[PDB]
Amino acid sequence: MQVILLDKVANLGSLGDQVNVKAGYARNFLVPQGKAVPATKKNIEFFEARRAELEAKLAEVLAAANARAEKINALETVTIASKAGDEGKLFGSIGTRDIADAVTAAGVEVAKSEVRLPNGVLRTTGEHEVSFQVHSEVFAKVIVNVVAE
Amino acid sequence: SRVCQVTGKRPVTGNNRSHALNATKRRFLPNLHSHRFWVESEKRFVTLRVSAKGMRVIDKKGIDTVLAELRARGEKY
RNA sequence: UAAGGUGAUAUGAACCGUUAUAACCGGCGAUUUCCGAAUGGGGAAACCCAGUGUGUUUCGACACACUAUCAUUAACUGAAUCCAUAGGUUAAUGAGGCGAACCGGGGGAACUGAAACAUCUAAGUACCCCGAGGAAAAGAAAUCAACCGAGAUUCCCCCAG
RNA sequence: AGGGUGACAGCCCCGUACACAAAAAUGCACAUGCUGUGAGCUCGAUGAGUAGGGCGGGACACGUGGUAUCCUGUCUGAAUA
RNA sequence: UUUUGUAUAAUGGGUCAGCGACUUAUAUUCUGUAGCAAGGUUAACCGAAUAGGGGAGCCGAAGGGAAACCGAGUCUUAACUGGGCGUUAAGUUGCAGGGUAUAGACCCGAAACCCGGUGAUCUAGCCAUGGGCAGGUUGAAGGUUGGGUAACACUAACUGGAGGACCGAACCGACUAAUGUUGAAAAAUUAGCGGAUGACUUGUGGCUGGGGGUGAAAGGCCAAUCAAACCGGGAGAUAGCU
RNA sequence: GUUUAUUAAAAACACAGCACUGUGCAAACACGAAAGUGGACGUAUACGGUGUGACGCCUGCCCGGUGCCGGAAGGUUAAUU
RNA sequence: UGAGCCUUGAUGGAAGUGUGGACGCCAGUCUGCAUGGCUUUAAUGUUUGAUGUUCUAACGUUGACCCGUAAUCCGGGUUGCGGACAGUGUCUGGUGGGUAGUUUGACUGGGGCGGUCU
RNA sequence: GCUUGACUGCGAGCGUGACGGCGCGAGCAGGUGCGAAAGCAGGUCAUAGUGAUCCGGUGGUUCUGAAUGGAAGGGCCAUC
Ligand SMILES: [Mg+2]
Ligand SMILES: [Mg+2]
Ligand SMILES: [Mg+2]
Ligand SMILES: [Mg+2]
Ligand SMILES: [Mg+2]
Ligand SMILES: [Mg+2]
Ligand SMILES: [Mg+2]
Ligand SMILES: [Mg+2]
Ligand SMILES: [Mg+2]
Ligand SMILES: [Mg+2]
Ligand SMILES: [Mg+2]
Ligand SMILES: [Mg+2]
Ligand SMILES: [Mg+2]
Ligand SMILES: [Mg+2]
Ligand SMILES: [Mg+2]
Ligand SMILES: [Mg+2]
Ligand SMILES: [Mg+2]
Ligand SMILES: [Mg+2]
Ligand SMILES: [Mg+2]
Ligand SMILES: [Mg+2]
Ligand SMILES: [Mg+2]
Ligand SMILES: [Mg+2]
Ligand SMILES: [Mg+2]
Ligand SMILES: [Mg+2]
Repeated sequence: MQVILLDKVANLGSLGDQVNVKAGYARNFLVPQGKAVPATKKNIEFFEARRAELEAKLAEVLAAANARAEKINALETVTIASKAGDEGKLFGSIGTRDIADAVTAAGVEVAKSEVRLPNGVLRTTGEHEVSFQVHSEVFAKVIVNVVAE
Repeated sequence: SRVCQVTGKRPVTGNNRSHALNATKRRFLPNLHSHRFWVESEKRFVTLRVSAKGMRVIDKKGIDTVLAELRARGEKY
């Protein structure tokens, strides 16, 4: 008696896993109550794909749209000013709520929630590293150029 | 009627034939116990006078698979 | 088919006939009370009581028809419980019981013999029970053979006391 | 052949071989009509709580015997051309 | 007939007439007889059915050895001796008879064993529902009044009416004797006798079924039957006995 | 009171009383393969089984044997593995 | 708590200074814990065997309700109770005149007793 | 004193039994012992000291062995 788990189950749970059990547990509890399904094959060797449609198909080539990675590299230059002045300083600041919306009229657009940056550059003007990573794995790169009004 | 109902295992006769080989016409009756099977699909708890091992059948050849038959033969169910 | 006939102990009576159904022989139908599976209910068999329709009618009471049970199916209903089943109703179709032997199956003696008696025999016999047919069962190799091959089953004669 | 007729009859009678005979009803063969049935052509698929096994019994001529094989009440339980 | 032995006072027979017991089948061995002969002969089956065909197969012509094997020899043995069993034996198939085997096996006969049914209108318990008990006797408990007591006890008279109580018909039963004993009768008659409001007695119907019932228990009763009913089977049980 | 209907009515059986013992209720037990039922529509002041046999005075010693009751620590030990 | 697997020790970061355990043939030395110039044998992961607890979800219920149903049976549902116990099937040790089939010799100056069977 | 003849295979022919059996046995073959040698020895002076068959157990053997080679088992010989 194998049967595949369907939820909790103490020393043998996986919301979906085949584990050897006693028939005194099935047709008595593990089943009659909705907590398992016999190794009827029709749910294993005929459901393998079904019970594997997030790895063998998704997590491995999942290109649903996670192309927003390096996607940003050849654009209209990610020059994001910040109002400079005062003996060669600046006025405001640049971080996320500016790099993302930058592609406003550009039709496209990036999520300021998807980026990589160790610390936060103080008042300068050098290219920022607001790298726009579409997903943890596949990241990217983004710059900044504090121009002058 | 001490019948397996699911496999039909009926009580057969025999001889206890004690040491020295002595005729002792007896009988061997099935295990049987009658259970409360959960058809689930039909949402019913049909109770059948099933016999040991004969149960391993329902738990192997299928519940509603067996319930299918037995019901085709015209048995209670 | 025919000159004779109305069965017998049975005459008599009273009649039918003699070309062409008078009688009589066969085919087919009609009628076919009451009991009896007996089936509307009940019951000491051949009897007692009822319902729903129908009928006569100067339309009462009483005659007649249908009303068992189970099962398969269809339809309508329909509990605990929303559903849903269970259960109920109806309709149709089938069953029911009787049988001589042979047949398949479920159960299965003892006397007896062994010069006693338990193993063993009697014997899977007697008997009991269910089921089927004019036959039943059996039957197209997970068979045998023995290095050649045979080729489903069933009955007969050998092998062989 | 046989039977009867007042004793034992081939030719007295009934029969007897032989030859025919059916409105209808049906057993059976064929012959076909209606419904139901499904032919053959390629590509397939080839019978799991089963076969075996432990326990107890039973059938095999065969009294478990060194005893195959078959059926199983009880527990198990595989391969898969 | 049975016996050592029977007139036997041992058995059986009243008599008559009719019936009444060594058969039948298959197999095996002989004897006789017929056929053929180192060969004899078919089975089922076919069938212009007692023919004819069929020789499947059976017996015999070879035997010894536990066999392998050998063979007029072979075993035993290490033994090329002796000794055992063989070789100079005609068989075979019908038909009739004698004998055996398996059958009921000459015939009649148990007491019993097993299987399935039928019986509680008799009887034994019980269940339900109805009926019966002439007369006569005894006099318990309880109560009422007097007494009495501190009140209770206690006491007397009356009252009251109990009881597997008493005497005794019906009724139920059955201790004694006589008669009956081919009875009036397959258990009674007659003269006495026991209980008779009780574990009483009785009508009606019902329930217990055989290795089972029922039993105030005797092995008693379960239809004139009981240490296992009756009827029908197994069944022609078996019978070294008569 | 009962009893051998048909040879024994008794000193036999039965009885009320006695003791022992079992039974917690789905009771013990009995009929029945089972369902079910009697026990009992009762519940230990109850029911069953055994023996004794009103009542009065009593009922001694024996637990080695058999049975039964309690212990089971250890020895021997079934199927099974 | 046995037995197992073998997963980890013991033979076969900086000195000192101390804190519990080890069998020793001891005059021991080890072994860890802080502070500080492959066998031979035990623990965690694990498997299985034992006993014992607790649970529910089989299983029981001759508790109480509801419907079938103007039913005491029965079935389904609800709830309580008990609960892997009890119970049953197969196997198995014990017990077992309750029941059943049988046995329980012969000679013998009748039988038995005694004695005797070669 | 020296030894293992209480040997192995057979056996003319006898005795005694209903039979199953049982006893006597000269001599033949192979190999032993004892004696110088003839020769004696196949258990004891002799007659009691005993169990059939079956079912099996142990050793031996190309006897057999169910398609073949094996094996189990079976036979033979010894033996309980
Ligand atoms: Mg009627
Ligand atoms: Mg009727
Ligand atoms: Mg005999
Ligand atoms: Mg071939
Ligand atoms: Mg005399
Ligand atoms: Mg004489
Ligand atoms: Mg005389
Ligand atoms: Mg005469
Ligand atoms: Mg009186
Ligand atoms: Mg009188
Ligand atoms: Mg009186
Ligand atoms: Mg009466
Ligand atoms: Mg007979
Ligand atoms: Mg007779
Ligand atoms: Mg008296
Ligand atoms: Mg008398
Ligand atoms: Mg008397
Ligand atoms: Mg007494
Ligand atoms: Mg006394
Ligand atoms: Mg005393
Ligand atoms: Mg006895
Ligand atoms: Mg007998
Ligand atoms: Mg004698
Ligand atoms: Mg001597």
